[PDB]
Amino acid sequence: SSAAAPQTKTFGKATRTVPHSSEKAQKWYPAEDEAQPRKVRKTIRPWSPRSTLVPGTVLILLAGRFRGKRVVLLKALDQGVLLVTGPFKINGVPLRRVNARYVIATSQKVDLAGIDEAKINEIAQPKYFTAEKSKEKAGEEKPQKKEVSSSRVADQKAIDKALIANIKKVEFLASYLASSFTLRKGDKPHEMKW
Amino acid sequence: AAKKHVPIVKKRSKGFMRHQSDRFMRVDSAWRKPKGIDNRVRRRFRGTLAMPSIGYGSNKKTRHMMPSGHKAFLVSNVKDVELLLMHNKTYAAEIAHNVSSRKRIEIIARAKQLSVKVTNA
Amino acid sequence: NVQKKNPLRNKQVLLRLNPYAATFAKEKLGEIKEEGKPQRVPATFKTLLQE
Amino acid sequence: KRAETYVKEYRDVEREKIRLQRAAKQDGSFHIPAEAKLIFLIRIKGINKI
Amino acid sequence: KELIYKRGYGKVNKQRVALTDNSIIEENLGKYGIICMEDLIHEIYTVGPN
Amino acid sequence: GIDLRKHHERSTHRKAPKSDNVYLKLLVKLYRFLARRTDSAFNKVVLRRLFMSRINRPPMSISRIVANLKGNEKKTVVVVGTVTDDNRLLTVPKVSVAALRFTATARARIEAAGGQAITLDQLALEKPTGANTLLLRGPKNAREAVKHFGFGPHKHKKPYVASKGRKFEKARGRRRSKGFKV
Amino acid sequence: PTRFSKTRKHRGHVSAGKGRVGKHRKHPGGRGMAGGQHHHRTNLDKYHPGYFGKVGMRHFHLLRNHQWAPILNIEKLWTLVPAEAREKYVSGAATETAPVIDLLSHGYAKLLGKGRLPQVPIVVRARYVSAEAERKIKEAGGVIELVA
Amino acid sequence: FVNDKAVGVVPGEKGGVVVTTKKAGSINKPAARYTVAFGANKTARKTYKAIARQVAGYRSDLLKAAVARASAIRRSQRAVKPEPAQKLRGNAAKKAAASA
RNA sequence: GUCCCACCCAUACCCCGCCCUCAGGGUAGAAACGAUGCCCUGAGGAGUAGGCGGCCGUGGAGGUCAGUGACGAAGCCUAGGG
RNA sequence: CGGGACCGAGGUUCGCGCAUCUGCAAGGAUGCUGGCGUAAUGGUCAUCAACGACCCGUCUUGAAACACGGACCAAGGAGUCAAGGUUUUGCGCGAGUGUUUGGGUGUAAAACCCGCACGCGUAAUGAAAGUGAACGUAGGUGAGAGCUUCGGCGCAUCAUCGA
RNA sequence: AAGGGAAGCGUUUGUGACCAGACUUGCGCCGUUCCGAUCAUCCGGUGUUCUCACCGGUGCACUCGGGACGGCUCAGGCCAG
Ligand SMILES: [Mg+2]
Ligand SMILES: [Mg+2]
Ligand SMILES: [Mg+2]
Ligand SMILES: [Mg+2]
Ligand SMILES: [Mg+2]
Ligand SMILES: [Mg+2]
Ligand SMILES: [Mg+2]
Ligand SMILES: [Mg+2]
Ligand SMILES: [Mg+2]
Ligand SMILES: [Mg+2]
Ligand SMILES: [Mg+2]
Ligand SMILES: [Mg+2]
Ligand SMILES: [Mg+2]
Ligand SMILES: [Mg+2]
Ligand SMILES: [Mg+2]
Ligand SMILES: [Mg+2]
Ligand SMILES: [Mg+2]
Ligand SMILES: [Mg+2]
Ligand SMILES: [Mg+2]
Ligand SMILES: [Mg+2]
Ligand SMILES: [Mg+2]
Ligand SMILES: [Mg+2]
Ligand SMILES: [Mg+2]
Repeated sequence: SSAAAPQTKTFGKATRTVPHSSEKAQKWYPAEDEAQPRKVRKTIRPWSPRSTLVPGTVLILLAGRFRGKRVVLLKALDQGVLLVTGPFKINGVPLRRVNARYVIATSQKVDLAGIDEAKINEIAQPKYFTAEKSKEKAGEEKPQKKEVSSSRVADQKAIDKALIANIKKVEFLASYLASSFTLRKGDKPHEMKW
Repeated sequence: AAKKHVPIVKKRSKGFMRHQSDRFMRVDSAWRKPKGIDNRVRRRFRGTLAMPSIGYGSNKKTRHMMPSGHKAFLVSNVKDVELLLMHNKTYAAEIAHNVSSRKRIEIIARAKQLSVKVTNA
Repeated sequence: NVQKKNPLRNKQVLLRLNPYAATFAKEKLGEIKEEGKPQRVPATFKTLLQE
Repeated sequence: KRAETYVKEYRDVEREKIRLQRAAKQDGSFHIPAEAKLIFLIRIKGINKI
Repeated sequence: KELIYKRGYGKVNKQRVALTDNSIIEENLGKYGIICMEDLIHEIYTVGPN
Repeated sequence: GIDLRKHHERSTHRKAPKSDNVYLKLLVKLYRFLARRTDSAFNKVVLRRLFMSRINRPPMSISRIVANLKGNEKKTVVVVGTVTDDNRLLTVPKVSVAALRFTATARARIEAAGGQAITLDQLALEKPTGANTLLLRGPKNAREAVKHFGFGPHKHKKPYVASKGRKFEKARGRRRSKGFKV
Repeated sequence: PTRFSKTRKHRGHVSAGKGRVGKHRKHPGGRGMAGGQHHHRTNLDKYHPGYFGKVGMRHFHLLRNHQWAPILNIEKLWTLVPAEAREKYVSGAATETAPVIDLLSHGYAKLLGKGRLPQVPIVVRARYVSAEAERKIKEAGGVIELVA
Repeated sequence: FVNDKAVGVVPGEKGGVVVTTKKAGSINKPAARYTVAFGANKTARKTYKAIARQVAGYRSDLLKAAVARASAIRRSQRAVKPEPAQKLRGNAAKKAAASA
């Protein structure tokens, strides 16, 4: 192929070329050629979630900071990443990403009638969570809580309005979500139904 | 440095010691093949020492590579270290002993200009 | 061939070796039904099978 | 095309054996199913003491 | 069929060569009309002249 | 384990000359390329004979060259060996001989007759495939040592005796008057 | 050179190439040609027939100068002629000359008729001559001179 | 010394690059060398072009090596950053802290 | 005593990686190579007595590295490293 | 069509194929993400623990042996040389080959040069007196690498009938 | 450091002491401050068309080169999902 762009700057009298950037000598030449790998026949395909990961179901977090808690599934994003929120006013689990392999998908479904899918987007879009992580990593020292971005506080508040109202219509669902999951004596997970 | 290579897998990282070199002080630790007619090591009894053989050989791509990825070259002059001017990605200078303190400084000074690794700087 | 691939498990490798594999599946040649009333043995075949 | 013929050839050979056997039952005679012509050998007893 | 597809290797110049495409069978057994795996399998299952 | 009767059996024929002759190394390189890149079975044989030792390349005389060169004239005689001179041949015809070596007497007489005394690298130039060539071998079993090989009763071979005379091996086992005959 | 030896190759192995059983002793079998008729008979009868016994009569003061008579086969007669002279005779330049060899000057006594001769006449002075050597010389037109 | 068409690149005395090539018939005469000394102030890109012109005529199988060697010689001649500070681990860190 | 399922593991069998040996191919109007090299393919690997090949080490001799060294050679010690 | 495990060798395109105007799961792993960037991974040594492990050399059918030598350490310690053979390898010359008993010369026990005789070979066979190797393209037949003007010629070597 | 009628040794971890590496950045493209590049002449060499000698190159968002500070891409160590 060819990609030369031989421009012509002035320099007083209209001469000189200054060839394209990827056309000039390297100014440094290695003594040995690079490995130059072969071509790989591995094309990315979309992740296929499990049949039980219907949005609006209640999941049990098996690890992370919020292990044992019960949250509501909002949307499956990609590569096993789920977007969940156990309503912050119920069990204090903010909007958070969780890998689908570290959850248990129960048989309890919460109707999402009232939650706008428009706001589900623009937060499922990546870089939303780690936008200012590098900017805010001060650890030089009376410790204080890292104040949450007011944009995300408003975003969680908007989603919770519809979600909590639907949840409260079930007799024990509000208290069930507020509690945490633990294994007692005689509970065999291979035998326990979910 | 150390351009690129397959991982350096060593089939056996211990080494082979001579049979009964630990019990007797006259018997050195360097390997010697047991040639006795009743020797248990030579007969490969279960629970005894292993004998060196091909099969323990290192991969040809990584046979004489130090863990960084270079091969050691013994250097005793500023003129000797300049031989690796074109091989600084695969060979590393190793100033031999007997080189005085002054000549060691010059070799370090020159090998720094060539961007040649020195294993005993 | 640096890595032998099993045609019994790799569909692409099966097709280079047997182009009729695709036609076999669609035409359902392995599931051909036989129809019509079967013709059973007479009463003489039995009572001879048992002494 | 050769694969077409072979698949049809395998299909027809098996039915003829079945048809011959069934027709023998109707007639009352016996049909010998013919001796096998191909066998597969597997060695399963080592290389020692033979 | 399953023996030849999976564990079937050819004998080419006193070498054990995997049968991964029909070229090996064509260039070795071509003189006898066997040019593909199906031809090779058919000659084995049905005891042919070759 | 597998039931085999031999393992790692090597080829019995030589694959490279044991000579340290630098010029012979160049000659083998030329005929390695020629034998690989041509369909000439002549090149393969010449390459193989260049590997052979000195007892497998016996000398040939001009007389034996002349004896075989009829009516094969107009062909180039190729000898992977040494061509020696024969006193018993009073006249030498015009011949084309390509050989590894020529004795000074043999080279002078062949050239004086008006023929060609060329080397094997010269031969590969005008005849890269042995187009019109006569490949000739000297007498292999004419060596003195071969007269001793296989010695035994009723074999008619040459014994290892340090002298010739009525003594040293003539009495018992050599005539029926003293015991028996062989 | 000692570095090319089995001795440098046997360093470390007990028996040094001579065996554990039936080891390398001093003289197991005799010293020299011992037992040529008793236990080395199978070697002598096989590889040295005619070793034992006595054949022929004696010669008490054999002087080998009496038996001096080097031979020359007529297929090499013309090799005694110098190169420049041998050319004109062999090539076919018929002329009035004929060479005289006088074999004894070259260290030969008898002449034997093995090979063949060109039809050029030639004169030879020899101490001894065989029946066929004379016959083949006469046919070529040559002359035999018997000298002492 | 072996080949009849040889190329040689060596560092210059005053910081330049010197290119030496063999003339015809050098097997009989040692001094039949064609040497050219590029200056230290010459552009790096131009020096590669000048060497590429010469090596291409003779061999063209040493195009990489001749150009790369000029790049390697040029690289060594530039200024050198001294070193990064070496961290200490375990006992060396404990010994240094206790000593200081 | 007999019959039936399931399961455990040998340096054996199957697949894969790596070493070596043997065998079979390719490589020059050389842009070309410790060609005694490199690249590709396949099979094999126990061993006393014994045979052969290649490599490691010691005391000396010739050549060479414009080789190391009182700013420290040789030697010796070193559950420090490659 | 599921659940799990181990493995990712190779390193520009080329090939066998499938789909269709995109490409692909088709001549060997890529993409995304996270923590740490140091003794954290790793290595050596010591120690405990699980499983296993008889004392070497030697003679012997058979040794851990109730068979012999061995308390320990350092240094020394055993297939060498000459003459004469033979087979094989490398080399020079080649019907010849070998200077070096000796002579000349010399930078002086070296190197260089020289030649007569002589040794081996070129002819054998008889106890010896002695005799002493072509009917012939140095023969015919069969096989035979290679060459071929495609009809044949046919090295070496083997078998056979001859001279 | 260890020690209930030996010890030594092999495979494999754990624990403790000690320690070698690797890593610290590099190459590219665009933004500031100082030097000589395209091209031509004149000797001299050469693979006969390339180049070295002096000399017109005249140069702040224009060429070439180099350092100063910023942005972006790529690559980069150990353990993992
Ligand atoms: Mg493979
Ligand atoms: Mg095996
Ligand atoms: Mg042995
Ligand atoms: Mg002994
Ligand atoms: Mg014996
Ligand atoms: Mg005995
Ligand atoms: Mg090979
Ligand atoms: Mg010292
Ligand atoms: Mg499965
Ligand atoms: Mg550690
Ligand atoms: Mg550790
Ligand atoms: Mg223990
Ligand atoms: Mg035990
Ligand atoms: Mg011993
Ligand atoms: Mg006994
Ligand atoms: Mg006992
Ligand atoms: Mg005893
Ligand atoms: Mg004792
Ligand atoms: Mg003499
Ligand atoms: Mg003589
Ligand atoms: Mg004959
Ligand atoms: Mg006690
Ligand atoms: Mg540890």
